[PDB]
Amino acid sequence: NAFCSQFSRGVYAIFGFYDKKSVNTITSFCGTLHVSFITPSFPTDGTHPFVIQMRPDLKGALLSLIEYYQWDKFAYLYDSDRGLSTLQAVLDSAAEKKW
Amino acid sequence: NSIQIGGLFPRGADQEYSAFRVGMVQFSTSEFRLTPHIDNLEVANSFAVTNAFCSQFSRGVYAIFGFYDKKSVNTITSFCGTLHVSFITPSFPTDGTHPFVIQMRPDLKGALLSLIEYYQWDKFAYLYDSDRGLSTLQAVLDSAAEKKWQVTAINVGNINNDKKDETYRSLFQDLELKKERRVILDCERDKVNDIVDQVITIGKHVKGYHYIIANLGFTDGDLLKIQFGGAEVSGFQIVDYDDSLVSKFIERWSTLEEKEYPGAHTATIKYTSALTYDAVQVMTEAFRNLRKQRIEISRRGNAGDCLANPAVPWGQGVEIERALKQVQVEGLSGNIKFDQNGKRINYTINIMELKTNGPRKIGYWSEVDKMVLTEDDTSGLEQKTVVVTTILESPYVMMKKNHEMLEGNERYEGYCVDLAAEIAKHCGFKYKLTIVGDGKYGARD
Amino acid sequence: VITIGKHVKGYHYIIANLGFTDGDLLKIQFGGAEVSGFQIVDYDDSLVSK
Ligand SMILES: *[C@@H]1O[C@H](CO)[C@@H](O)[C@H](O)[C@H]1NC(C)=O
Repeated sequence: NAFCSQFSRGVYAIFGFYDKKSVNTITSFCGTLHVSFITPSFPTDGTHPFVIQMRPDLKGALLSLIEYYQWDKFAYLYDSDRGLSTLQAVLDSAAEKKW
Repeated sequence: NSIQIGGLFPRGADQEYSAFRVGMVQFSTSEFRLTPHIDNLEVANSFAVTNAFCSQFSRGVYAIFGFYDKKSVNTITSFCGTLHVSFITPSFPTDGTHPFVIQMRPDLKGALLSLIEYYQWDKFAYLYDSDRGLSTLQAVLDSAAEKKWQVTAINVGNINNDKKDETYRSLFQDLELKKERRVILDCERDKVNDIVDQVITIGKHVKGYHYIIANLGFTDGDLLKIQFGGAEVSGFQIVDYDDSLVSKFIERWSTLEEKEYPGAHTATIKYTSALTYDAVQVMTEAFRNLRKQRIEISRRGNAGDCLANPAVPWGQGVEIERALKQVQVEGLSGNIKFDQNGKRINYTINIMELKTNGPRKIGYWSEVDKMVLTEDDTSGLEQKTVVVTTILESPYVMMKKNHEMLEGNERYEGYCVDLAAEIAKHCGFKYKLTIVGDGKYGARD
Repeated sequence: VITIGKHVKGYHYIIANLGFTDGDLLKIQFGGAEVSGFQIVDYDDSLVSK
């Protein structure tokens, strides 16, 4: 509702936050209707046009710090709210590097 | 009476569209009829699903039949929960308690876990795809901590089409370095057929390997090529062809016309199309029951657009969802009974195995009676227990001091007892020691 | 050979004809079994390559 009401107003760009539930709604609407979306939320997995992510990635920083401390056995506690893309990185790297 | 409903079908759902039309003709009654109003869309696009829902809300529908995906499950359950329109689907079950949504697919996570403790696995691999949600992966990872497993989970879904053969072969070589003999496949029918073909080419269907295909359709895929290889394959199925109600349907299904009904002239049906056929029965049974208790659901007032501020419910929709959940019939899947949330309860899943003759049946799974084997196997008569006779003389055969506590071969000790153990090892048999009854070595009267 | 699983490591095959690469050879290539053979036509030769 709030996307289409501001689209009727004739706005140039939209600044907002999204969750894991509404990430698919934003990237589909802005891709079709060709409006830019600037967000400080978590980056989307894959590539989507017309979306500007302001938050840097973190998957490279974890795999460096774990390797620096030289860990082989640990426990990973996660919350599902930002997606499961971080868990999929540390499960695929675990099989390659024997964790 | 004519009841007007809606339909949302994906691009290329040819067999499910055919089983929808066959279910219309057979479950038609002279008392009332159903109007389909079928639309076609891209299921992954949330924009296209939003236009399709608000269009059929403008015409005015009593219920909506459709499919969804992971990328659009949240669009469906939010619209149906707010605007009070019921939704019947054969897709994957949602996580939580969403109102106004009827799931026609049985759950799988309880059956998959119980099969693993039956084969008694401690270490295995798990290949998954991200399309149906990660609910099955989160089930086995949480259960691995409390019951002491070692699970290797690899994402196989995002492989590009052009570079398939390099990526699958690099994958199994990494599993070979870990000496992973046990693999679980959680993929759809097209993705399983691609992995199975890459298994054979590099030579991984030989004796010593085991595979579990974690979907409700076991025999829907190609199965002849791994049949003669030598590796055991287990799986699950909800459709029983030996049942008379299913076998009557297959006889009508094979004799249909290809040019009118595409995909009809086959010997088998998919589990997706079977639940599409059953859903027409559930929708017809509800409005037949709803007219029988004299409840009027006529809505002469116009709906308007879906984007109404404030959004208003219509109280006849509360009556309809209670009628849909209170439906108990018999179908191709089996007994169809619903709980309060709308998920199927009181169902059976058939555990199957692949043999050189073909797929067989070794039991079933139910939520009250966890795993029940089917006693159709007689074995053990091939092995012989050789009867060894002896006499009690020291130090050849002697009774141990705790002979009351022990039983059988453990009771005796001596020279001949150790000699009997050595000969059975070199010859390769099993034995049972018996004292001679007469107590004499041997003579002839 | 492939269907019953006899192209794995530990097996050897000799194809006794003058045409080795004329038949289909990609399917036993990645398996693991050694295959030997004979050929009289040399594609590296300039007269053949012309
Ligand atoms: C399911 O319930 C019905 C009665 O409501 C019963 O006849 C049937 O046997 C039940 N299913 C199983 C597998 O016991």
